[PDB]
Amino acid sequence: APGASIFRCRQCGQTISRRDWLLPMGGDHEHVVFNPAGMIFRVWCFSLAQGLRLIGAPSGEFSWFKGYDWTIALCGQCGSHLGWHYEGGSQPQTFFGLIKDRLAEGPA
Ligand SMILES: O=C1CC[C@]2(CC(c3ccccc3[N+](=O)[O-])=NO2)C(=O)N1
Ligand SMILES: [Zn+2]
Repeated sequence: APGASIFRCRQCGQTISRRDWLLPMGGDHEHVVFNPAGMIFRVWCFSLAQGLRLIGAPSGEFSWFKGYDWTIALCGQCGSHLGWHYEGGSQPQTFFGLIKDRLAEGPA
């Protein structure tokens, strides 16, 4: 009866990811970054996610991860901005960077 195994959208409950899918990119699953507007994000990297809607085509502009292009990842249910999908890189080619405090963790 694990209580901390699934991540859901904090706004609506959409199933998004799993603790088992956390990915230590450069040795840590947690990365703290700012966008050009100075907004701080505490980002968890996941090998896999579901329930998102990836918006538009990838961009390398101001990418926080060397060699990856990003696409905005909304909650596919409620449209909450949950993070980014990264692609175009190497080992791995793709991953998800999700904003920790926009998810809720709970039982399967
Ligand atoms: O890895 C990333 C993804 C999020 C982003 C990219 C970004 C941005 C940069 C240029 C144009 C538009 C956007 N946007 O997210 O809408 N703002 O924050 C950033 O700085 N780095
Ligand atoms: Zn949602």
